[PDB]
Amino acid sequence: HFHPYNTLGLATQSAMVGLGAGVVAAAARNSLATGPRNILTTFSKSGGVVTIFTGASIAYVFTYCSAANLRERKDGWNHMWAGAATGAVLGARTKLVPAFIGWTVLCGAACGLFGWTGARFNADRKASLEQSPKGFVQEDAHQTFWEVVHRRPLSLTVEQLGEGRGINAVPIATATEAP
Amino acid sequence: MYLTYYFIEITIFLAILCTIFIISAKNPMVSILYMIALFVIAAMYLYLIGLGIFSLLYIMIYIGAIAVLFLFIITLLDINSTELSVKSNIRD
Ligand SMILES: CCCCCCCCCCC(CCCCCCCCCC)(CO[C@H]1O[C@@H](CO)[C@H](O[C@@H]2O[C@@H](CO)[C@H](O)[C@@H](O)[C@@H]2O)[C@@H](O)[C@@H]1O)CO[C@H]1O[C@@H](CO)[C@H](O[C@@H]2O[C@@H](CO)[C@H](O)[C@@H](O)[C@@H]2O)[C@@H](O)[C@H]1O
Repeated sequence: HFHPYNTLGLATQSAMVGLGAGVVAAAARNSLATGPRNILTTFSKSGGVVTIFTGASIAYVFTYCSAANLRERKDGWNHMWAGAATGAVLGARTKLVPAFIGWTVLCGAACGLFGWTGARFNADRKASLEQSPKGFVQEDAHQTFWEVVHRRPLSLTVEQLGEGRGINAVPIATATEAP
Repeated sequence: MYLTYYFIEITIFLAILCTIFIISAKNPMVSILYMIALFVIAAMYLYLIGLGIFSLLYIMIYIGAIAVLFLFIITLLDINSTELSVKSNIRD
C-alpha cells in the first residue's frame, strides 16, 4: 500500500534546504540593493528572510508527513493541511489575527488545489489521453477512466450511487409484474 | 625530462592568475594589457594541445584586431572608473 514517512528526517533535510535558501537569498539581497552595505549587514539588514525560508520549509513538510501518517493515505488533503501550516508561518510576520487567519485559510486552499490535481507542476506521462486507453471499449471490458461505453452495468451503479433515491437493483415496472 | 610534464596544469594556473589580474586593476588599460596576456596564455595552450595553426590565428585576430580596437577605444575616450575597494565590493 503505502509507507510511513520519517517526519524528523524529512524535516531536518528541509531545514538544511531552508537554511541554504535563506543564505543565498540574503546574499542576493545584499548585492541587489543601495546605500552603505558591507559583509556584516548580510544578516543585519536582511529583512528577516532566513526565518521565512527556514520556518516555511520546516512547517510544511512536518505537517505534511504528520498528516499523511495519521490519515494512512496520500491524497490532496495532506497538501491542504501542510499549506495551512505554511500560511501560519507566513501569516505571523504581520502581527495581526484576521490577517493570520486569512493566510492560513487561503494558502491552505491554494496548496490543496495544487495537491488535488496531482501535486505536480509538470504532467504525468502515463494516465493522460496521449498515453492512456481512450475512446469506446471493444468488448465487455471494465470501463476504465477516459473511456466511454453505451450502457453501464446496473450492479456497478448500485454500488456507486446507492440503493435509495430512485435507483434500485431491479427496475420498478418489472418489479411489479403479474406473476 | 619530467620537468616537461606539467606544462598544461601550469598554463591553467596562469589563466586563473591572469583573470584575477583582469578584474582587479586600477587603470582601464591595465585590464586589457592583462587581457592580451590572457590571449597569449590561451594560444600557448592551443599550441600545447596539438593545434599549431589556431594559436597563430588567435595571435592574428585576438591580439590582432580586437586588441588594437580596445586599446584604441580606451585611448580616445574618457571613462570614469573606481577602484576595487572593500567598502563597495565585500557585499558581493
Ligand atoms: C473543472 C475544475 C475542477 C478541477 C479538477 C482538477 C483535478 C482533477 C484530478 C483527477 C485526476 C486527473 C483527471 C483530470 C481530468 C479532467 C480535469 C478537468 C480540468 C482540470 C483543471 C488526477 O488524479 C490525481 O488525484 C490526486 C488526489 O485525488 C492524487 O494525489 C496524489 O496522490 C499520490 C499518488 O497517488 C501522491 O503521492 C501524492 O503526492 C498526491 O497527493 C493523484 O494520485 C492523482 O493522480 C485523475 O487521474 C487519474 O485517475 C485515476 C482514477 O483515480 C485513473 O486510473 C484508473 O485506475 C483504475 C481505477 O479505477 C481504473 O483502471 C481506471 O479508472 C483508471 O485506469 C488514471 O487514468 C488517472 O487519469
